[PDB]
Amino acid sequence: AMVLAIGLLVDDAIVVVENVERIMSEEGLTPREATRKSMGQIQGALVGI
Amino acid sequence: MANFFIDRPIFAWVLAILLCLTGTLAIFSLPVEQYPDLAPPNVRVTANYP
Amino acid sequence: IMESLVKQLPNGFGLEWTAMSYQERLSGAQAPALYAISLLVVFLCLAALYESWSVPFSVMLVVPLGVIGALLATWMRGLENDVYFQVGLLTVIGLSAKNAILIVEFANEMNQKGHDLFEATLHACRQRLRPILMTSLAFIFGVLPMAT
Amino acid sequence: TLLKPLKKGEHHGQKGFFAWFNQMFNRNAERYEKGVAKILHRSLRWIVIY
Repeated sequence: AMVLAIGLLVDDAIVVVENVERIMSEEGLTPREATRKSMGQIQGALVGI
Repeated sequence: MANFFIDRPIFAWVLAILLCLTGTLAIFSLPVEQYPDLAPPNVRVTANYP
Repeated sequence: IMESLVKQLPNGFGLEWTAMSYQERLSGAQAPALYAISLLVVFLCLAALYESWSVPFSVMLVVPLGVIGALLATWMRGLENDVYFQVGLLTVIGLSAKNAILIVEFANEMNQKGHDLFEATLHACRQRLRPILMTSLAFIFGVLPMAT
Repeated sequence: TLLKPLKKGEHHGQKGFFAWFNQMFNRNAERYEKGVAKILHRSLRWIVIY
């Protein structure tokens, strides 16, 4: 279960990090502002998943 | 929390359905008896001296 | 078959499975129930999340898309449906549900804002392709050593 | 905190492997977007496939 859940747990981290990366690569925001925007975007999606 | 569920009837219905399902599953597995373990335990020590 | 054989015996002799056989006879029939109850719970959770009785049907239709692949992989390698397989199936169902959830939630939000349905779903797919492929490849290579 | 500000000067990686990977991913994403657009044409095909 530990091994089987490795991908499941990295899913949320990948989602957040990728969202921040695309936000800062497209909108050009500062890293803190980009992180805030991404958390606002996907706060509920992680909870649902 | 009341205003939250007024705009979200589906959430409340889901919660009610979940409660009903859990209760229905519980009913078919709950033991049935007249009384719970009300009777105080008794321990009998028996020795014989012929 | 052994029960049939002992039935073929003269009267007065009966069988009682013991130890591993006893426990195996006790269990093994709880699978379909589990699957059904788990799927119902997932549908209800989706209905709560999306506030609809329709969007979950969109999500719940991708469970077979993972089930077929898991079954095909199991049969192709000649494995057997067992406890480990069942848990695998549940994990596959969950991951398929998550993959569906990303796209459907993004598209639902986009069309709720007012975007065209086709435009909303296309934009959601374009944005979420990289997370989906990234997470799925990470998971596949994660369980790859187990398979080999 | 960890994430440095966007490497605008670097922009495209232009690596032996990473630039080609990005180009491949972009063109495959375009192909995927075209393929999704085919649901408008005939959804019955993939319903039967399902």
